[PDB]
Amino acid sequence: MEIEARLEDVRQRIADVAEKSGRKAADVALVAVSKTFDAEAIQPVIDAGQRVFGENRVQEAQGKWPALKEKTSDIELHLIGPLQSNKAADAVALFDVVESIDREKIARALSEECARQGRSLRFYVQVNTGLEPQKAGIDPRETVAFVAFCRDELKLPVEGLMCIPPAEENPGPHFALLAKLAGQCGLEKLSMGMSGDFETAVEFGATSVRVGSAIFGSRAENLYFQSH
Ligand SMILES: [Pr+3]
Repeated sequence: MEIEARLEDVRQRIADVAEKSGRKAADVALVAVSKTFDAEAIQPVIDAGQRVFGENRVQEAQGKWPALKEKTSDIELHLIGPLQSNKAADAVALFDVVESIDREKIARALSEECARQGRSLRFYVQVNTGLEPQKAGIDPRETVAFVAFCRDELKLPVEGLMCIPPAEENPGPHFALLAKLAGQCGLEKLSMGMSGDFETAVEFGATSVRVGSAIFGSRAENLYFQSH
């Protein structure tokens, strides 16, 4: 019963900040990040009512989600980690949403595979909001132009923008910049806010937050839970 309690608390926390910010809890999607957790640990979350999940790696996802999806028909799986061009095919075959379009090469790859597989997924363009040399993502200054490229030239539908700000600084400006860019791109969806800042993210307009440990517990905790 720990999972149900944790999930309800997360949803309640989302609702509290949403309402405080003048928004509806319904406006914020909760993506349960299941990275590092096996199918056995994930099922309890699905049983608790969760349908939207996120995985950082295609390979890890391939090993556990197929069985989970044939068991539960309405799963919405998001790829929230970097994608190598040689895994694009596998990703298009398994995921419903790919939030990591961080460069031209992968946008093209995703575009061709959707075509080759007769599929139409949902996509987010990842922005390197702080322009950190060590981080992936489109330059904020080239984002508007990049989204036009995806939508017009690659005929790749783009749902919104996504970011993962540097952990050692205030998320505020990063979220605010992403919101601004989204408006300039004519996009209404924003994937920002993770484990330690999803509440602040909602305050800046986040429409989708990625929460992992708060739902599953840490690796140690979760396994402790699944003893009885
Ligand atoms: Pr309850």
